[PDB]
Amino acid sequence: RSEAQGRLTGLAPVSVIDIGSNSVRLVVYEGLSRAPAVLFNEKVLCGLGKGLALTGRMHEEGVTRALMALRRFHVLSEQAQAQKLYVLATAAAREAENGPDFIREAEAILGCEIEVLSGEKEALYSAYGVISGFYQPDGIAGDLGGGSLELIDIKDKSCGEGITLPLGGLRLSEQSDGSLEKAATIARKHVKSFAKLLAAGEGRTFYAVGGTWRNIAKLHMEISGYPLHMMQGYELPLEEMLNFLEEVIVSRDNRRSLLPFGAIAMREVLRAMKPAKIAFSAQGVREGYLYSLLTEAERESDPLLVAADELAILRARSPEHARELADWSGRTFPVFGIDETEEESRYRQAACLLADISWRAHPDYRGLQALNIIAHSSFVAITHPGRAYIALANYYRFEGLNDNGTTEPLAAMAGERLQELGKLLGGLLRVVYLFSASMPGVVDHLKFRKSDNPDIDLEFVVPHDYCDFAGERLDGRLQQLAKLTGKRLAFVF
Amino acid sequence: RSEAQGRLTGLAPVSVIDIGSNSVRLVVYEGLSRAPAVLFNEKVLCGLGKGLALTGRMHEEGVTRALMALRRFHVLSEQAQAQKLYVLATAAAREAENGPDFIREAEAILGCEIEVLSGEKEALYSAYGVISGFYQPDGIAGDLGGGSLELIDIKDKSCGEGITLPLGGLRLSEQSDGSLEKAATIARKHVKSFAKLLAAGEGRTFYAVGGTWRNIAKLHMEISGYPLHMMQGYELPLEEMLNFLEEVIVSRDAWQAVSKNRRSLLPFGAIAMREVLRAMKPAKIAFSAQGVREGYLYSLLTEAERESDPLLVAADELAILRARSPEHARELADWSGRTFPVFGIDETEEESRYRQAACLLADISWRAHPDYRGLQALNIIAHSSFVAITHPGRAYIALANYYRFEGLNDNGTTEPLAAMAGERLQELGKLLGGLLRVVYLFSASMPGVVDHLKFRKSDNPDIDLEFVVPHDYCDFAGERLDGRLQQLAKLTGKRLAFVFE
Ligand SMILES: [Cl-]
Ligand SMILES: [Cl-]
Repeated sequence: RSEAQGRLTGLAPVSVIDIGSNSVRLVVYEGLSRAPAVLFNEKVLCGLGKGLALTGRMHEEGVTRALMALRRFHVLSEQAQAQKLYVLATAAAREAENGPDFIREAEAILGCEIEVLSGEKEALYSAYGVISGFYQPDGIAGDLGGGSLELIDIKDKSCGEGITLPLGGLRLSEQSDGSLEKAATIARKHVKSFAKLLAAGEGRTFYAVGGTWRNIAKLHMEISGYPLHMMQGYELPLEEMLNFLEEVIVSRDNRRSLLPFGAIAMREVLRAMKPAKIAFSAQGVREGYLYSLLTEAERESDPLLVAADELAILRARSPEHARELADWSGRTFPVFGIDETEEESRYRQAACLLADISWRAHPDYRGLQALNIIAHSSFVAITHPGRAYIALANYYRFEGLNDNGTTEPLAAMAGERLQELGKLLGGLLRVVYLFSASMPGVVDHLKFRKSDNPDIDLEFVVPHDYCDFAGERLDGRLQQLAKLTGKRLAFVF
Repeated sequence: RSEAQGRLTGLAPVSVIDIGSNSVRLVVYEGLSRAPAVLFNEKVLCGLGKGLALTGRMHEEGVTRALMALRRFHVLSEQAQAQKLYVLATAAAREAENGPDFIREAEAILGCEIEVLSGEKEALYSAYGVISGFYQPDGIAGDLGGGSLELIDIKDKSCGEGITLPLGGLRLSEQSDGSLEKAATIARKHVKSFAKLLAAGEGRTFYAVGGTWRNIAKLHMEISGYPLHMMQGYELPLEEMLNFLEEVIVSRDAWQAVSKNRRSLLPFGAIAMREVLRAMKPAKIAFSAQGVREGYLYSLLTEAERESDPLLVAADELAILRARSPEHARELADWSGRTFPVFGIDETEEESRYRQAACLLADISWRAHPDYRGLQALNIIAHSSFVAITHPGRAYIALANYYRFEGLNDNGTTEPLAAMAGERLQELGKLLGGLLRVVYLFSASMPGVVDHLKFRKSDNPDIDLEFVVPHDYCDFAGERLDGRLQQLAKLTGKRLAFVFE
């Protein structure tokens, strides 16, 4: 039914509809897997939660718009060829007198049962979304929605019991009657009740989830001119964050904005918690829900290495060679005395899996195209410095170990240690490509080792078979490596 | 076997080694097809023709280096899993005293015969290299090797008599004894005896092929600050080209790169080109990265493959490789052509080619983070090895697809490309981006919907065009579709409305 090679095989697309207190959203994924791409996305800001705190009903004008959006989401899901649909709804639908009627009507439109979450499940699925999107997280997640603020402790693949605070942006702005002062008093009082839970987050990371907070992050990126407009893993120290929140709070000198009330919610949490830093999550309840439906093996898999391998499958001349490299660089690094952290090893593996993705690009731009595709991919479980590292390693592999004006800013984001490790990988891959042509079967017969020679640090050993690959070019790229590493290299059969 | 979804299917890779006066090169292509990607690429400078003019023999040091290049290229062609090898050599390869032994050694190393091409076969294959890389070329093609110059008239897919002059850059530098005035005499004499063939090129295009002439183009781009460092389809008017060639000639007494390299062939290539251009007086010079070896493979294609449009073949291949639906990419190419006339656009055949390519390429960056989709589309299209497309046509495609993902506004990213493409192509790219933005909201980038959707005149005097939606698609109606159609209304200055039947 399709010529499409640009689509991962073995995956049937799946639609997830998320009915929230503010937005109603459709996303279609390639499949229910660890790292699928988004095949379609749509969001309508219905405001089902407007007035709910005051009236006990979802906003009727919002009910009308939400139902219209669902009719359209239904036909888009079909047109997008989704074979399964999951629908989630806000806990608000339970606290609304018109909730049951609304859900019934939504179910008739979508032909499908709707999972209406509890505050407990909202907190749980917020935590799963952080767990799924970060490598070894540690701190407290906060998901600010339209009506509620969920807080839950996180450590690696575990979470604590969630708490739910009535401090969502819609609720707080309505209850405060738009008074920033009153909004502060309400936030302060409710946060105060959980001083102990929060106090346990001091010096750890605050994981900030949800639309209003994501909007606070986007605005700070724009005003500070941050070069990578990438929510996932965007991180600020506590003091920079508290400082920017004060500015959001006092932005009188749309007056219908939730941003100040959201700013107050976060400030009151951060004052009770005192985390070292705030890390933003593009992933939330919806992604945490899907995480819970994966298999155990998929939950356990590394979403960065899964996405990097998928890109190799999709773009490399040889996916099999991409994996060879990852293992080979693994064995070689310790021979160059590099003692890498597990985070560093993860990133090197990713870099190797991504090393051949730009091969069809005009030769003058292969390095630059690699750098941009890598930097702009929707990876999770990678820090911004880690993105810089993987982009750099692959740029350096094409354009040499020299720094220039296009490497500078990535070098500044990576920091010195990751920049150096990147040069080393780029240097190592260049010597290897002269034997491999980016195809398998060759690289496992190449190796560095120690010398008995007092006047040689490492020896590069090639089979006598591969002597016709050898010459002036190898010796050039081998001398560049020796220069970089400060080690006397030697070639042998 | 392999998991590789990023290899075009049904293609055996093909290697071509070519042995020239100045270098030996290996290229591995994905396969023998109209627009295949380059799997592998390597060039070693050998200087085989150094001294050959005077001595009648190639240097031992050049022969030694070329043979080591070929031993390496042998194992690389196999490692790349190529299923066929072609080896082409210059006429001088055999005419050299020590050539027959070299050819024999090289054939042993490679396990394969070497086609030693006459100056006339090179002339013809250079023509086919130009024919294959340009849309309806019209002028004279010139290929400057180290030993000889070829000249051949090109008219669309047809071509004239191929001639050869002993005006290679290395040869001319040696026969002149390094004297630029003497070189001008040797070149004017040889070109003067083909004044009639060249006078026929007046007002047409000179297609410049070969290593040294390519380096003249790169230097001009480098010194001029030209933003798209893309050789194929790079084009200069006569008066600018002649000015630059004059600076190249007098370069010894900025610019410090070539002024210091006293062993450079560029001043002599600049002399040879000047004398051709004075005898010819073309409107413009267009450079070709394609030459003898591409024109040679082009001759082994089927007649259907040769007549197929390589820009469109490559755009479709990228849709096959990358798009959510290649079938839909093609629906878009069809649908938009039938919609333009409703908006009062009468497009030229070239403009239509490009629009089609833009549609086939619109979805190649769908996996990119949504903030970077437009920018990624723009960069992939700019950095891709398309042929039969001009630099303004490149800008069109990139802009069209940038607007599609990013909205119809201009910014510092679109200014350089808009400048290159010009106001007509820019506004056609905006129109296409605006139209693609609306239909996406019905299609979800998948097939079966868009052909049922049409624009037409409205009987309402307050609406100029209505977008007609069959009742089958009534539930696609929404808030998001309304905003996008109004962006198109503001763009086109026509009042638009949906009609959901
Ligand atoms: Cl879009
Ligand atoms: Cl939109």
